[PDB]
Amino acid sequence: ILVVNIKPGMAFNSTGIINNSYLIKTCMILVFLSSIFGYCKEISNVLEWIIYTTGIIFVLPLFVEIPAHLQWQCGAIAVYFYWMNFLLYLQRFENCGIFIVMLEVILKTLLRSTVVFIFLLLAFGLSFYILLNLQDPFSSPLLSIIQTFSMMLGDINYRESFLEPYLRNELAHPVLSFAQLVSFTIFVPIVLMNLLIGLAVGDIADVQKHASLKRIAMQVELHTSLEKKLPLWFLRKVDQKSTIVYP
Amino acid sequence: LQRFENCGIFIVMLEVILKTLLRSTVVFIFLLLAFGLSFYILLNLQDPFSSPLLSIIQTFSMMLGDINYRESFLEPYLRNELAHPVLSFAQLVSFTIFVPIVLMNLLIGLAVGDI
Ligand SMILES: COc1ccc(OC)c(NC(=O)c2nnn(Cc3ccc(Br)cc3F)c2N)c1
Ligand SMILES: COc1ccc(OC)c(NC(=O)c2nnn(Cc3ccc(Br)cc3F)c2N)c1
Repeated sequence: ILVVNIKPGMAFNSTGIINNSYLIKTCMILVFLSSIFGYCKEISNVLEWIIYTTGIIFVLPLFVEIPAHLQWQCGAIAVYFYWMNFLLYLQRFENCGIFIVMLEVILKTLLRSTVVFIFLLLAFGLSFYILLNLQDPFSSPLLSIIQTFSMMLGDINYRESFLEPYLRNELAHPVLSFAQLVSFTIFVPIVLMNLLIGLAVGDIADVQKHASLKRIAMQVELHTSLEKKLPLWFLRKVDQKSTIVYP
Repeated sequence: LQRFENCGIFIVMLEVILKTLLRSTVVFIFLLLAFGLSFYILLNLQDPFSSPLLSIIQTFSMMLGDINYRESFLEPYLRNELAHPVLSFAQLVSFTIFVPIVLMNLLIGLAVGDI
């Protein structure tokens, strides 16, 4: 609410938006209380530290004036992680938890895999930094590595960065540059991406092998962790020994 | 067409994969809302992200791997028009790892598995 009712990058206070006062004051108070409650109640454990520590600084103006850049740099981080870490609450519903298990299993697999394939992209990134140096997408080695990482999705920019330069004699190394473009297209948009589809299809088919057990295992582990934590008199008040159904 | 011998199985497969994506969408609407509200801050002064609903549609269109990288990150950066330059690029690699690569391959995983 405190995002979508304020233009990003404008400073704000309870006293208003610098060019909704009750809304802004109450949403800031709720975020500040939710942050301090968070610290009291305190990768799941890491995300909660990021949200509370950063969610303070987005709402810090109510007490200490902070540059509008920090107010909304912290806000960009906090708002992102608030919704990402909401997925870890959705694991506690039967119709959501299996998808979020599949999403964590494929993420872990890609994060284990990318220690190898950073060097695969570093080779092409340092290579196109030489071959294409006089072009803005590749002006610097880090920009060239990001450009190569963007090309993994199959958007090569082939007409804008090879052929249009070549038909103007702007490519310093013309035959070597095309020869590297065909071999990049083979290794990265085809071979690496199909290896990640191969892993992802293989591993999700193994989660789906017991998914129907895994739902119920997650439910019993949820309920039993609550049954360990709730007070014994409450379980005795709440737990009837039998129930009727009327189909 | 479901009542013809040589059509009905494809429409049964269309039904199974559509239901599977719709059951998954309740979880992944919050995955795109994270990036959509994030890029609404990081790239607010660009027309694709002028409003939070436009930024969520833009992120949804980016799932197909058309990131608009030169048009919305690099060409602005080489003119100093990015308010948060380091944080904005760092979120662009993260979006690609979590949405065009992971989320789309998770759907190919489900789709292959069900057919
Ligand atoms: C593990 O590494 C392996 C494994 C199997 C391999 O062979 C298929 C290779 N070789 C190549 O990838 C390669 N061979 N030729 N080219 C063309 C070329 C190279 C440098 C420049 Br600059 C411009 C060019 F046109 C390549 N990209 C490497
Ligand atoms: C379920 O949620 C999970 C599960 C596993 C996770 O990590 C392995 C995470 N973490 C991230 O996605 C993340 N961590 N760092 N960054 C970089 C970054 C963040 C915000 C901004 Br704004 C700019 C940035 F560069 C991310 N995108 C969340």
